[PDB]
Amino acid sequence: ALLSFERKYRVRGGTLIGGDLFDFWVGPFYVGFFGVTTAFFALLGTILIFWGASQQGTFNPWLINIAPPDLSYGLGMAPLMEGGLWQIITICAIGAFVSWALREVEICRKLGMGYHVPFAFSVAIFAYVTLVVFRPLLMGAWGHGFPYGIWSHLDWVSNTGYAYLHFHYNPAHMLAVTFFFTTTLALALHGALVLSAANPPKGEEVKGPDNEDTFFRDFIGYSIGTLGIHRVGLLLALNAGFWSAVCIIISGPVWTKGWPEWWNWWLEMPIWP
Amino acid sequence: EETFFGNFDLASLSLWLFYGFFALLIYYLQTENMREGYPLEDEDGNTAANQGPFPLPKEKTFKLQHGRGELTLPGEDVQRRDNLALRKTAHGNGFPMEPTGDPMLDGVGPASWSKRRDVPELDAHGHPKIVPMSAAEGFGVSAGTDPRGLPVMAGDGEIVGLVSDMWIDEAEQLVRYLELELDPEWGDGKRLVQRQMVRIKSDRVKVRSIYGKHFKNVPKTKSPNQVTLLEEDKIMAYYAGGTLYADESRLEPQL
Amino acid sequence: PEYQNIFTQVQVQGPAELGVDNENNLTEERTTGTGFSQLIGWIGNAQLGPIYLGWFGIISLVTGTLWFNIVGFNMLSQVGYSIPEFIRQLFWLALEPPSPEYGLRMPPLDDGGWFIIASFFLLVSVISWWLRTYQLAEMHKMGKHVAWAFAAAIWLFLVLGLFRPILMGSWSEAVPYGIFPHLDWTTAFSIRYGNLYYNPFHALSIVFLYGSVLLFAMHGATILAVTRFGGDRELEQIYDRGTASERAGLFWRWTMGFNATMEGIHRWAWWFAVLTPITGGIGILLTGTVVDNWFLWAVEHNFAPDYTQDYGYEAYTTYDGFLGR
Amino acid sequence: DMTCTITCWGIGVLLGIMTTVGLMVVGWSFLQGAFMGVLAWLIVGGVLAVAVCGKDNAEQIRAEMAAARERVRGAT
Amino acid sequence: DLSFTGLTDEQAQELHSVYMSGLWLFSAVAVVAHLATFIWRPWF
Amino acid sequence: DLSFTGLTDEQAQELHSVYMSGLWLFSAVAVVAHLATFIWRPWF
Amino acid sequence: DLSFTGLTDEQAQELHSVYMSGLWLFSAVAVVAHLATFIWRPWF
Amino acid sequence: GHVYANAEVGVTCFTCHRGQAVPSEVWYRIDPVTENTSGWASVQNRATSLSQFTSLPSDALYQYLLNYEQIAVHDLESRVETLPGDPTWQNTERTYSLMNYF
Amino acid sequence: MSKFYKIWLIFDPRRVFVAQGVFLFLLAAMIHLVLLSTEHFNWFELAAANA
Amino acid sequence: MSKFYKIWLIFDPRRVFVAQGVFLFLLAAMIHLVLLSTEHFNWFELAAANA
Amino acid sequence: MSKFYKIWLIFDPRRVFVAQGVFLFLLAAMIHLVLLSTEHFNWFELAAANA
Amino acid sequence: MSKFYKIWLIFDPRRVFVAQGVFLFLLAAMIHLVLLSTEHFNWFELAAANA
Ligand code: BCL
Ligand code: BCL
Ligand SMILES: CC[C@H]1c2cc3[nH]c4c(c3C)C(=O)[C@H](C(=O)OC)c4c3nc(cc4[nH]c(cc(n2)[C@@H]1C)c(C(C)=O)c4C)[C@@H](C)[C@@H]3CCC(=O)OC/C=C(\C)CCC[C@H](C)CCC[C@H](C)CCCC(C)C
Ligand SMILES: CC[C@H]1c2cc3[nH]c4c(c3C)C(=O)[C@H](C(=O)OC)c4c3nc(cc4[nH]c(cc(n2)[C@@H]1C)c(C(C)=O)c4C)[C@@H](C)[C@@H]3CCC(=O)OC/C=C(\C)CCC[C@H](C)CCC[C@H](C)CCCC(C)C
Ligand SMILES: COC1=C(OC)C(=O)C(C/C=C(\C)CC/C=C(\C)CC/C=C(\C)CC/C=C(\C)CC/C=C(\C)CC/C=C(\C)CC/C=C(/C)CC/C=C(\C)CC/C=C(\C)CCC=C(C)C)=C(C)C1=O
Ligand code: HEM
Ligand SMILES: COC(C)(C)C(=O)C/C=C(\C)CC/C=C(\C)CC/C=C(\C)CCCC/C(C)=C/CCC(C)CC/C=C(\C)CCC=C(C)C
Ligand SMILES: COC(C)(C)C(=O)C/C=C(\C)CC/C=C(\C)CC/C=C(\C)CCCC/C(C)=C/CCC(C)CC/C=C(\C)CCC=C(C)C
Ligand SMILES: COC(C)(C)C(=O)C/C=C(\C)CC/C=C(\C)CC/C=C(\C)CCCC/C(C)=C/CCC(C)CC/C=C(\C)CCC=C(C)C
Ligand SMILES: COC(C)(C)C(=O)C/C=C(\C)CC/C=C(\C)CC/C=C(\C)CCCC/C(C)=C/CCC(C)CC/C=C(\C)CCC=C(C)C
Ligand SMILES: COC(C)(C)C(=O)C/C=C(\C)CC/C=C(\C)CC/C=C(\C)CCCC/C(C)=C/CCC(C)CC/C=C(\C)CCC=C(C)C
Ligand SMILES: COC(C)(C)C(=O)C/C=C(\C)CC/C=C(\C)CC/C=C(\C)CCCC/C(C)=C\CCC(C)CC/C=C(\C)CCC=C(C)C
Ligand SMILES: [Fe+3]
Repeated sequence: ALLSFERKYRVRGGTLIGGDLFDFWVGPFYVGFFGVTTAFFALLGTILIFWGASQQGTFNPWLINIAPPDLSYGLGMAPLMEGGLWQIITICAIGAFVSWALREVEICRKLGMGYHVPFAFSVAIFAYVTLVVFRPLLMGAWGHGFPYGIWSHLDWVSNTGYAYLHFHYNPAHMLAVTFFFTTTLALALHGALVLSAANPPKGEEVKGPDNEDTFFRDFIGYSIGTLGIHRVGLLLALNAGFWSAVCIIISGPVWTKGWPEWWNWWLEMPIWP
Repeated sequence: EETFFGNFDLASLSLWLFYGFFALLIYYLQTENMREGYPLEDEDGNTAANQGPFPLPKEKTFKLQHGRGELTLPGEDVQRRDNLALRKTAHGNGFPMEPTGDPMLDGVGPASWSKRRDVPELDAHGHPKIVPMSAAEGFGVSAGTDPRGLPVMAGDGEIVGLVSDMWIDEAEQLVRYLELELDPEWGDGKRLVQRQMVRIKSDRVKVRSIYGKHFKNVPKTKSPNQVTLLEEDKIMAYYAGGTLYADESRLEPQL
Repeated sequence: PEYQNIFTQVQVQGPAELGVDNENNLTEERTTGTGFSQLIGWIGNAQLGPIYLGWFGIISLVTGTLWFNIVGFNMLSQVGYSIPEFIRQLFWLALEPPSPEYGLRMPPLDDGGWFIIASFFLLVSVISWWLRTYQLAEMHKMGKHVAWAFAAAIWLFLVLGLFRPILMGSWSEAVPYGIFPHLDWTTAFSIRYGNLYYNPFHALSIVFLYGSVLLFAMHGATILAVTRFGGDRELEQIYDRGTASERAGLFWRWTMGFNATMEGIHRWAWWFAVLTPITGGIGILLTGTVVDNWFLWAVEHNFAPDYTQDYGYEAYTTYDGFLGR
Repeated sequence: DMTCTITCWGIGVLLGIMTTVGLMVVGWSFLQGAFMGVLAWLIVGGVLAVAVCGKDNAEQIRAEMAAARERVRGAT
Repeated sequence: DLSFTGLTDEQAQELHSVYMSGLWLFSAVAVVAHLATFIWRPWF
Repeated sequence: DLSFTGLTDEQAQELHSVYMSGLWLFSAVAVVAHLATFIWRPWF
Repeated sequence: DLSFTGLTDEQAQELHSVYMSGLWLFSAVAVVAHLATFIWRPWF
Repeated sequence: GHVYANAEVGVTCFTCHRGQAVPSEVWYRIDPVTENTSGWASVQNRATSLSQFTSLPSDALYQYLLNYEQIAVHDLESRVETLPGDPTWQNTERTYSLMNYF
Repeated sequence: MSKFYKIWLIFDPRRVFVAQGVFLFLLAAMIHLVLLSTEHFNWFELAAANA
Repeated sequence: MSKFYKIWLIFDPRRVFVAQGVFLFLLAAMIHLVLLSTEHFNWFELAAANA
Repeated sequence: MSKFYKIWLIFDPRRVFVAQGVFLFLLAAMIHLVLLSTEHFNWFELAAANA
Repeated sequence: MSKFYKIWLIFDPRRVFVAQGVFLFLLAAMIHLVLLSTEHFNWFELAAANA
């Protein structure tokens, strides 16, 4: 079942690898080499998660917990019941995410548009890899990764935050929180402006870009334009992701003491009387 | 505080009420987004047997400016193309299509265009929105490199002509198009290039999407002082189709 | 590589735009005088100003300035009027809420009177700004979506400052006016009432915040991808569908099995953003008044995880072994 | 003339690095020197970009351009 | 004659015959497996 | 006649013949492997 | 004949011959390696 | 029970004094840290020598390790009827400052 | 009962077959896993105990 | 049972073959991994214990 | 069994050979690493322990 | 009523069939799971006790 304007876009070509061996659709979904890899990795990960849940002794969605090994195992492999299943699932998840990104690249190439969406997804993939790969590698044990549980991956966050006394005093955490809040505000304003322009009171004509420009110049004295707002939003989201990754990666391997004490450089400058 | 029954208290009641509201909101949001492209069709152009679990929404009316009438959605597809040069590569559904003639000249694939209205887009005053820079009073270059007078290099290293003018957006003070004057060897007349597909350097302007031989078949504008939505679509998509159809190596797997 | 449309190659400048008008005569209150910034022209528009000066805007500006000056002068007086020490300890000072012993009565100036006065001024200023944003939309003939999305955040603002202290019967439940003090208040509030992770509405607000950030990233990338087909002119695409909307929809349909329209995606964005402060305020309003321990609530409602292993470092290693002796 | 502005910004960055290293030499710490170096970057780079790059190239155009504004003024 | 999929009555009959033929084989294999399992470890 | 894929009857019969030929070999190899595994370490 | 790729019957047979020859050579090398590994350090 | 918790480890003069007449890390009372303040606003909002680089109350180590004040702040049931005199988040902040010191 | 064949005049067999296969595999996997979460019917642990 | 060949008038082999190829390898890998996570059927630890 | 050559009338050999090579190399690398991750079959450590 | 066949002049049979098919399986699974969460009607534990 296609949309009324979809058929002319369903042409062949634009594949990074595979040619016409996997060039077809299954319902709405597009299949390729990376679609096959994604399906394999995702199915294996899900079935392994449910096998671990069965061996744990509970099928409750709130209570399933698959945890990394102990710190004594180091960077080596652990028994599959004592945390090796977590490593296998991590490998599968990394493969699935990379395959998803490359499938998006192939779809972009076929449609003849830009490659901004895979580039944006790469930042989230980078943040996840920093959480599960880079920081445990620098700290020296695979046991520093978070567990795969709906409610058990928040206890890890709490304990990791309280390991430095007051995590709100981390400057990179401040930057990331500010970026998050600014992104949410900008999205709300953009959606509201577009909807108000396209939906006037009953019996009134629709509006245009000039009306929106006037509104925001009357409101706050400046207008960014219909093209600059999208750039601003994309940059804000990417900056939020990048600074979240930086904040998590500087906490363990670079700083060791409490975060409030880091401000002693400001509190003890020679310029003060 | 007390409980109504068992462990049920005010928080649980609020949670369940939010569950119901969220379900209704999801229904409304999904139904609101089905005003274009429905009902679904199969690969032979007929209506499919399956239409999904969400029924079609009700009608809404838009009152357009400048006396252009009204638009009611959902409705019939007025942007539908009539005769497409495409061929099925299979007897069932789910397989690609094969171009019959020249995909860049036939407007199929990444070179496809939509049948928009054959009238220019207007600003608040009722004037055409995009105007050449030689007819806009009080406009001038304030930053960057001026591309006027520079040669244009194609995707294969061929110089086809010089940049002679720019078409600007007066309402938003933004450049939209770059006009090109072709050498007699590479064609005749003038052609437009959208600003998003060019790279201005200090001594040249490069267009990597298409080659030198593809410049004579760019769609031309009917009027020298304005451009319509249909023409912009055909010009802009012709330029996009070259990222795949300008060479055989761009279509085959990269490996 | 191809041009990515992040910075503008060449800028053009023309006569300044003063704005549209109708019979409501918006011109009578607008200022005269505009500027141009070439530094900002690399990303967005270069023209700066003019601005509209009503009565709500002037009232809000004056009253917010009064609140700012009250807080600043109290902080300055708390340090002995020493400018170097005022600069040195700027991030550590605050204007503290009243003491718990005074209930809802008016406290002395030393223990919360200035706090109440400044809070009254801040409330007046915020309400004036909201009225201004409603009035502007009413006079330009537009929808009132901006006012609703502001009211969404004003709801959480009021819950954190006005409604909850009244329900708990004390003015000491408010937030201090300071940089580090307000973060301290956040952490202390989280600790005092169990764990705020196990509050379901905090989880819902986190879900909607994550979804909103994800949705703006996706929408920005999508719009910048199809900008070669005039995809940034969204209103004309809504009124007259072009190839950019079709390609943008087909990308997501082929990616995840369903897509949106050029007008329907903005509805998704509006709701995900608005739903965060609403759920946050609902969750905050229930703390203390109804639930006093959220971990115990989770345990009673059977979604608190259980652990089998032991506690302590001596169950895993030795003190001498840690030091390497 | 964006190249001159970028050159001024690079000069400011280099000056900030040099001042930071000098502050290490004097006896400050890393962050104390870095803060003052960043200050120097922004202030000196902005001043140089506004002043030096504000001298757009002209030999006789500047005089008549200066003289033209001396005629608009005096009658307005 | 109602038809949403475009089939004919005879086509539907011929399809249903083979469908039921397969369903009975699947059920028979499942029944044999259940009998063997019950003989091994009962549940009733 | 019902045919969604455009094949005829004889082509479908030939395809089914080859498919069954492959399936039987796969099943025989699996059965031999399972017999060897059961002789090595029984699970019943 | 039926062909979704464009090859003929004779070409398909000719290709399959060489493909099977390569598969047999690979399998023989793997078998020798496995036998040597089992002799060195036996599993099972 | 404290000094012999894990092994035979005692205390001598060379545990507080380390060659000094004054043992290091001795503390005094500095509770009023600001001016023109009366109650809870007169002890916390300043970075002092007793606060551990935070803005938390510096009144700690005097109400707890010299006087005998309650440290616990939590409620032991999911729903409890709140009364005046119960612990608030300010007591929680003074405990957070004590535990930062710990 | 003799007219149950008219279900294929309403549902397309191509989608029904795929949905039925996915459903059957998921159900079989869920049941085979549920048997393994107990002690009386877990054949691996029973094999371990009987040796 | 003798008319099972008519499934190829419903499904094109080009999709069914790839679906089955993915499914069989997924099944084999999971089963081998499930066996490797027990104590009675782990053939790597058995060799170490036996030697 | 004697008509298995018809698989090349369904699939293009050019696009199958590359995928087969990638699959084979990845499988070999995975198996070698799995052997390396144990103690009984880690041939890098038996060399050190023997000498 | 004898005239209950007019419900098919108000509702589309396909959507109704899909929704009812989902509903019946969900209800059956919920009922079986609710039975398994008790003590007097859990058949796995009853079989374990009687062995
Ligand atoms: C005691 C607790 C500490 C604290 C401890 C921490 C710690 C520790 C962490 C942060 C982190 C963060 N903190 Mg903090 N933080 C605290 C309280 C706060 C407060 C507040 C009080 O208001 C705020 C606003 C924040 C907010 C933040 C963000 C800045 C950041 C979140 C990372 C992120 O979003 O990356 C988003 C990126 C991702 C990981 C997304 C990954 C997505 C992947 C790639 C795709 C998923 C696919 C999926 C499986 C598909 C399946 C679905 C199918 C449909 C089936 N913190 C307190 C003070 N904070 C986190 C951080 O920075 O992480 C880097 C973190 O770990
Ligand atoms: C130790 C810390 C506790 C914690 C304690 C709290 C508390 C306490 C709260 C939050 C709240 C929130 N938490 Mg929490 N939270 C924790 C951990 C986290 C983590 C994490 C670990 O990653 C995340 C992602 C978050 C993030 C969040 C957000 C989901 C939510 C904020 C709502 C909002 O819209 O804020 C955006 C902010 C606003 C909208 C405020 C209102 C703004 C108004 C309109 C301002 C007016 C303008 C002003 C007057 C003028 C200024 C001057 C101008 C320049 C002119 N929390 C931990 C467990 N969290 C809030 C909530 O709702 O929770 C239920 C809240 O109160
Ligand atoms: C995040 C949104 C908040 C906001 C934003 C905001 N306001 C803005 C801007 C922005 C982003 C401008 O760019 C614009 C401005 O001129 O900034 C310098 C402005 C503005 N909003 C103003 C006020 C204002 N906005 C308010 C609201 C808000 N400001 C929002 C809450 C309020 C409140 C809360 O009450 C006030 C009091 C004005 C000061 C100004 C409106 C501009 C105007 O009327 O005239 C400006 C034009 C000129 C006469 C010349 C330009 C001004 C330059 C500072 C001088 C010369 C500089 C040169 C020309 C280039 C500038 C370089 C750039 C780096 C800026
Ligand atoms: C959907 C929820 C999100 C949201 C939405 C939202 N916020 C909004 C709106 C909306 C829809 C507005 O319409 C409104 C607005 O004006 O936006 C531009 C606003 C707004 N949200 C704001 C802040 C804000 N929003 C936040 C968050 C959020 N708001 C959520 C994430 C947060 C936090 C903590 O995350 C903050 C801090 C403001 C920028 C603005 C409200 C403006 C207002 O109320 O002004 C009142 C006036 C005063 C207090 C007077 C101030 C006087 C100053 C001392 C000087 C003048 C101002 C000057 C511009 C600053 C100094 C400039 C220097 C150069 C001197
Ligand atoms: C203006 O512009 C814009 C638009 O436009 C106008 C837009 O719209 C949008 C888009 C925005 C929206 C629609 C808003 C809503 C979006 C959100 C709230 C974001 C959050 C989204 C989600 C939570 C949903 C995402 C769901 C995902 C990722 C899961 C879906 C994926 C699958 C089911 C699998 C993918 C399929 C693959 C890989 C192909 C199958 C693989 C094969 C090998 C095929 C072989 C065959 C088989 C294996 C057997 C058959 C397979 C089947 C049936 C598949 C199903 C299998 C199962 C096991 C179930 C934006 C941003 C925009 O700005
Ligand atoms: C650094 C931050 C710390 C935080 C956030 C913290 C948190 C708390 C809180 C809130 C309580 C009171 C709980 C209640 O109300 O019942 C408490 C008490 C206590 N904590 Fe911690 N703590 C911290 C560090 C430590 C450390 C490192 C020790 C080291 C020995 C410690 C030992 C204790 C003890 C012994 C008590 C009991 C006090 C009493 O009730 O008399 N805490 N802690
Ligand atoms: C114990 O409690 C819990 C919850 C844990 C449970 O476990 C609960 C479990 C349940 C409630 C389970 C319920 C399960 C069901 C209701 C299952 C039902 C299953 C079926 C009805 C399956 C039917 C399968 C039928 C098949 C496979 C038949 C035939 C197939 C074919 C013949 C394929 C070939 C088709 C051809 C050739 C048709 C083409 C013909 C032409 C003429 C073109
Ligand atoms: C125990 O509990 C848990 C959950 C842990 C489990 O392990 C559960 C496990 C299951 C529920 C397992 C279920 C397993 C199945 C249902 C398996 C089914 C397997 C099959 C039906 C396999 C079929 C294989 C068929 C094959 C191999 C056929 C043919 C192969 C060929 C190579 C032939 C190719 C054909 C050609 C070339 C035809 C060309 C002809 C022309 C005319 C062109
Ligand atoms: C233990 O548990 C875990 C999970 C850890 C495992 O390890 C599990 C592992 C598995 C389940 C593994 C499974 C592995 C397989 C199923 C492997 C299968 C491998 C093959 C089928 C390999 C086939 C190889 C075929 C080859 C090499 C054929 C030919 C090669 C050639 C070089 C021939 C070249 C051909 C030419 C030139 C033809 C040209 C002809 C013309 C006419 C032009
Ligand atoms: C992709 O799509 C299509 C349709 C083409 C397909 O589906 C194609 C599929 C393929 C091409 C599949 C190919 C599959 C293979 C090549 C599979 C090969 C499998 C093996 C070689 C398996 C070997 C297994 C050996 C085992 C299990 C040995 C065990 C040994 C012991 C346990 C030792 C103990 C021995 C004892 C006790 C001796 C007693 C033995 C007796 C028999 C009694
Ligand atoms: C104890 O406290 C708590 C809160 C816990 C409670 O439990 C509170 C509970 C309540 C307050 C409960 C309140 C309950 C009600 C108000 C219930 C009301 C119920 C009804 C009004 C039910 C109506 C049912 C009607 C039915 C079943 C109609 C069926 C009709 C048909 C099957 C026919 C369909 C019609 C056709 C086909 C039309 C013919 C078509 C043509 C074209 C002619
Ligand atoms: C003296 O030097 C000069 C002149 C330079 C200055 O003026 C310097 C000034 C400064 C250096 C100022 C610095 C200011 C800050 C650092 C301010 C920080 C402010 C905050 C973090 C404020 C947070 C406010 C509110 C919060 C977090 C939540 C909710 C609040 C409210 C809802 C408030 C509304 C109050 C109400 C409704 C109660 C009113 C009471 C009544 C009885 C009606
Ligand atoms: Fe938009």
